[PDB]
Amino acid sequence: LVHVASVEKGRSYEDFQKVYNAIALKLREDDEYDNYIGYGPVLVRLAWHISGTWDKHDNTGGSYGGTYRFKKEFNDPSNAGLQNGFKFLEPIHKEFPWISSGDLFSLGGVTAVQEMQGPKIPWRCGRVDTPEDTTPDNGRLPDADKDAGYVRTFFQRLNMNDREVVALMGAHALGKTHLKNSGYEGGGANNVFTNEFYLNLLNEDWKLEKNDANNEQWDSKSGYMMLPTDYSLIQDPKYLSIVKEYANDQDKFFKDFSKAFEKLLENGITFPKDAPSPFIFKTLEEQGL
Ligand code: HEM
Ligand SMILES: Nc1cccc[n+]1CCO
Ligand SMILES: Nc1cccc[n+]1CCO
Repeated sequence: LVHVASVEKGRSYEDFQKVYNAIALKLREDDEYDNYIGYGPVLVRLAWHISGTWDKHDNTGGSYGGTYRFKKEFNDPSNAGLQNGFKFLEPIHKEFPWISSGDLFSLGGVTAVQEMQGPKIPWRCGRVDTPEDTTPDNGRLPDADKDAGYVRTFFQRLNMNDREVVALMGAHALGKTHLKNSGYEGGGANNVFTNEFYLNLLNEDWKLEKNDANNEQWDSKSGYMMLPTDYSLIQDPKYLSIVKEYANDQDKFFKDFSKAFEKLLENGITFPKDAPSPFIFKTLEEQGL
C-alpha cells in the first residue's frame, strides 16, 4: 500500500507559513483552555494519535489520509479529549480550505511544539485525504497500564527504536491527564517544551497510588504524576540510560525529539525525489508577530 505525497496545488513554503501563523496566533489567543494550559499540548497529542495508528507491516493507518475526521477514529476511546484539538483547528481549516486534513493535523503538532519553545521540527506537505473506508480500526494506540516490554514491542510497529521511544515520550512534560478522558488524574500544567519529564522521572520521590478511577499511577508530593508506562522508562535499564542522557543534555534531547517526531508524522508516506525539501517554519517570535 503506497501513499505518495502530492503537494497541494500551487502551494509553497509561504502558504504553509501562513497556516502555521494562524495556528500560532490562535494558540496565543485561546489562552484559557484547560485551566490556562492552552491548546499546545492537546495539539501535540492529536498529531501523535493521527500518526500512531500506523502499521509498518501493511502501511495502514498513519497521518497521510486524514482519517481522524471520520467517526470511527474520532470516537476511538483512545482519542477521548482530542475533539478539543479538532475544534480548535476547524476555523483554521475554514480559512485555508486547501490544506489536507493530515497536513493540518500534523502541522498543528509542529506549530504547538515550536510555539511552546521546543525545537524546530522540519515538516513536509502533501498528505492527501483518503476515503472513510481507509480509516483504521480502534485499538492501535497504546495502553498506559503496562511495563517497558509492552512499550518496546508496541513501538516496533511504528518502526521506533529505544532512543526514539524515549525521546518521543519526553512530550509527556506537556499538559496533563484528565480522569474523564483516560482514567488518569493529573494536576499538571506545563505548556513549555523542556526536558523536565526526564528530570522529574529521576529526581522526584514517586509513590504508586490508586486514583479515583481505580487505576494505578505514580505520584509525587510536588504534585507530579507519571503513567505506569512513563515510569517503565526508569525500570528498564536500557531506557534508563537514555532517560539519564536526556536529563543531562537539553540540546541532545531537542535534536533527537525533532527527528523522531518528524519521522512519526511522516511514517507511511512516500516522498517523490522531486518533492520540496522539508520546511522549517519561523515562530511568531522570530517573525516579530
Ligand atoms: C506508551 C506511549 C504513550 C501512552 C501510553 C500515552 C498515554 C497518554 C495518556 C493516558 C494521556 C492523557 C490523556 C487525557 O487524559 O487527556 C496522554 C497525554 C498526552 N500525551 Fe501521551 N502517551 C504515549 C505517548 C505519547 C507520545 C509519543 C506523544 C507525543 C510525542 C504523547 C503526547 C501527549 C501529550 C502532549 C499529552 C497531554 C495532552 C493534554 O494535555 O491534553 N504521548 N498520553
Ligand atoms: N512494571 C510494570 C508492571 C506492570 C504494569 C506496569 N508497569 C510499569 C510501571 O508501573
Ligand atoms: N506523565 C504525563 C503524561 C502525559 C501528560 C502529562 N504527564 C505529566 C507530566 O510529566
